[PDB]
Amino acid sequence: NPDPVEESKKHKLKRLIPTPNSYFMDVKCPGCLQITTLFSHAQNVVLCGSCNIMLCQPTGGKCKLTEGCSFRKKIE
Amino acid sequence: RMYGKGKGISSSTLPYKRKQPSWLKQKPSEIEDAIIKLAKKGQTPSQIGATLRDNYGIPQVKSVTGNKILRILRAQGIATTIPEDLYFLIKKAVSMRKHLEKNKKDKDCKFRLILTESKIHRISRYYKRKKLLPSNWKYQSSTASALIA
Amino acid sequence: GSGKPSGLRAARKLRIRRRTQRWADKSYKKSHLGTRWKSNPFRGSSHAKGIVVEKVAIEAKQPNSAYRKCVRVQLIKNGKKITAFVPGDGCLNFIDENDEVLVSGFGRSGHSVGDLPGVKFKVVKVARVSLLALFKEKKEKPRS
Amino acid sequence: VRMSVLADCLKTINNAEKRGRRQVLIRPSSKVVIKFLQYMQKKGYIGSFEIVDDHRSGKIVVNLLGRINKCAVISPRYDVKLDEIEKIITSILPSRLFGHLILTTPYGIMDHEEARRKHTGGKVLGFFF
RNA sequence: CUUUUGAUGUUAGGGUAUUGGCCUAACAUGGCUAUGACGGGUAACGGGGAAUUAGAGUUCGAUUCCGGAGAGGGAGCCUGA
RNA sequence: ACAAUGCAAGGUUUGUAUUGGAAUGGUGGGAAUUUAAAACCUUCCCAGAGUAACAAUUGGAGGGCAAGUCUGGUGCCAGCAGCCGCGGUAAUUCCAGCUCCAAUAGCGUAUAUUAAAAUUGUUGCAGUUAAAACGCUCGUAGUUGAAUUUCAAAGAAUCAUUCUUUUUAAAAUCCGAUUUUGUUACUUUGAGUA
RNA sequence: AAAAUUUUUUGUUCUUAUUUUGGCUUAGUUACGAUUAAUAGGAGUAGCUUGGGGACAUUCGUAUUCAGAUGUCAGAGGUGAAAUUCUUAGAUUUUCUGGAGACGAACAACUGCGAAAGCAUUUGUCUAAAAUACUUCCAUUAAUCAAGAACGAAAGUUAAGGGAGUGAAGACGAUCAGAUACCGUCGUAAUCUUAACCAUAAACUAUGCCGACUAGGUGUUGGAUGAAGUGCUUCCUUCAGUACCUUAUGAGAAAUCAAAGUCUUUGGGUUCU
RNA sequence: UAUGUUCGUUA
Repeated sequence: NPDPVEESKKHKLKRLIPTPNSYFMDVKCPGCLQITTLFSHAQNVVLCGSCNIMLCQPTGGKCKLTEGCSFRKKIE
Repeated sequence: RMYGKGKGISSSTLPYKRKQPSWLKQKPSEIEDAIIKLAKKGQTPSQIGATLRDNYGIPQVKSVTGNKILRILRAQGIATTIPEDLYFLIKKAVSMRKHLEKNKKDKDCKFRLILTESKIHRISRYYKRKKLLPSNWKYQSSTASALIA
Repeated sequence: GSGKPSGLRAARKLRIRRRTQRWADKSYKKSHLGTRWKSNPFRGSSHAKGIVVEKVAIEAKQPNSAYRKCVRVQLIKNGKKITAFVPGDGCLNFIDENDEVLVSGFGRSGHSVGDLPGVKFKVVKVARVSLLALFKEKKEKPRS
Repeated sequence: VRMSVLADCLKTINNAEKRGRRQVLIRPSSKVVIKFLQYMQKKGYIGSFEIVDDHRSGKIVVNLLGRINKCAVISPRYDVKLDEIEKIITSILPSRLFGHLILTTPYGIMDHEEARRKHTGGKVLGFFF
């Protein structure tokens, strides 16, 4: 039964309805309280707005991010 | 895959949401100005979209504004006479020829140069079938080195 | 696909392919080469009239053991020398050394028949009298 | 290169039906394959099919009833006049009592019988039986 | 391949029953071709048709009718609508 | 062709050599007629059939392939045989007789051609090993090429379905109503077809 | 800017102008006007990504051999057994030094890369490719292709260089009835480098390329996602390779084949034979 | 892991 399949999320990309695995998130460095947007699977180096600090190193996937920070999904 | 083997289904899949993301409170009255500034500072549209996605958090320019980036870049007259991929293929062929004029024994480089020149000719035929290239465009292999412009 | 073009505008390719490839079977080539006219002695005729030059006993194949009676015939139409088998038991005696003879094919076109090698023709009548009416019974008049 | 979307659709239908899997997914949907499927439906050979209409020339999921022996495309789409319908039928269809040869005609996709009853033969699409 | 020896076209004329490189003068360099030009072979007059055909096909058509061509081989010409 | 006895089968039925009378052409002669004249055809009158001598042949009998392990002769010879094969003493295959089979006023043979032949394959072949994937890649002609632009509902009629009719955007014609809206392929009808 | 209408100066005829419309330039108004973004393609970006992909330079290793030295003294090589061969002028053997050319073991695999041929010591430079990840760009740019083109083992040819080892030819020694062979000793060309040719191999998975579908398991190579013993290490999912095993109410003449299947229920595209 | 050839034709 392929219409009401529910565990297509674990499926490979371009499943029954193709849908990107990436997303966007906001980052709050503790003691920094900065507001800026970040892309999952980011491809280049990125900096903060309030106080410049390295945030995530671009890798072949979801980046390494930092040892701290509170990062929250931007999904609605 | 045009040459060689390997399907390589790696790609980017757009979301079902064709509209601008709801969480984006930013306005399209200056996204095009941003890409215009990027192009003036000197960036090809392929990487303009990427730096827009990463450093500005505004994915799918087509969703933020109802128009695509090369289209609006043309609408401002910015777009170069030679398109993205044709220019990149020309640059790669030029680099290969420069390597080959020193290493005459690189048979593999010669084979790859033939392949990339074939791709150049196919793409050129397409682009001048569209009005996107003057009808006399030819890609002389002698003059390609400076043709990059 | 099936190894052949199938598109609705591939008729030329199919036609040239068939035209070239039909030269590959023996029958089409044999019946369509211009060689056949100058090759066979009958020049495409079913029968021919010749002059008997000599009579020869021809050895049969290995599995068999016989002396087939044949006649060397000079055709009067072109002058070629052929060898014609003489069917019948005593039919060799019924044909002398300088008679006009009528010959036909041996039934396998230009191929040899039976244990008799290199013979493609058979005598059907000598001195305008049928060998058949001469041998199997003397219903007809004797040799002239 | 897929060339014919309908050929893919029908080969997938036939393979799934041979396995008897009762439900099949055809990825590259099209209006032609939709009309073919609903003509098969009208003739009673498949059940309720449903098109998952995403933004990418969407997919189709059809319910099989174990009710089809062979569905196939005919490539190329030979243009057939009304006169040689019988000549095509006696060679393709397994009997002159059941099975349908699907025609694309100036009046839309239809089987041989109703194309004959409505005149105006057309181009051959495929068959199923 | 064709093009001096008309090949392709323009202009003018001659010629014709009439159009036309049909021919002449000048001029331009054209025209056809792998969708097979130019050649070679045909034991090739073409068609209506014939045989064999389940359907496709394959083979034949000198020969009743139609069209063409010829009167031993070429060429020329009178009369005449 | 037909009728009676013998013989065979069988519950006084069929086939079956003797008889012995009918019928009829082929044939000849005359005529009508036919025909430019004549001939043929058709029709009418005379004779005219019992071994109805008014006498059917051609090619076969190992298999393919219908029909002989019948009798003589020859004896790896002569010969037959499209192919497989037969022939050295028991030859079902040669040469003969008898018988039988086949088609029949027809029956063989040669060559060509069609089907057979899906062994030229569009329908519709094959390509690891039977013949057959170019050493490999690029590549022009050629062949082929993703999805997308206007979708349903209501009624009369056969039996339970099927079948026929109308509208529902927009722009130019008609004072709530009257009317045209790419090109081709393709397909349908025609026209004109000795 | 012109036409249609009218009136009209004016003794066979000479002004003119009036209103409506087809075309030029000018403020504003239209719902003013651009289909997706293909498990098609191409381009891009990213990764203490991958790889025996290629070229050039450079480095190392023993072995073999040459030369020199070294110590000793009768044999040493080689074979089925021998002999040819070397050997008191010291062979073989031991140790050391220097040179030379070739090769690159063991690791090394039903592993990796490459279009195929093919590619394996280090390091550097140059160059290319592929996979993966991508809410990056273009938007049909594609598939297969007669002609044509690039590359194409080995051998072979040409010209320089190189020349250790092996060694088509050749010469011996054997074996044998013979032995021009197989075996042994030697040995020319060749093998290696550079620059040109040649264009062929059982150049083979004897299986053209692209696309779709059809099944389980064991692996393994390269990415990516998620999860956990100790920042480290394993498992899960997934993509792309690459094999193997089982199964076929799939195929086939069978051997066999996950393609050689989805073929008399015969047609996805295409080239060659 | 020394050497060790040949068997007329037909049925």
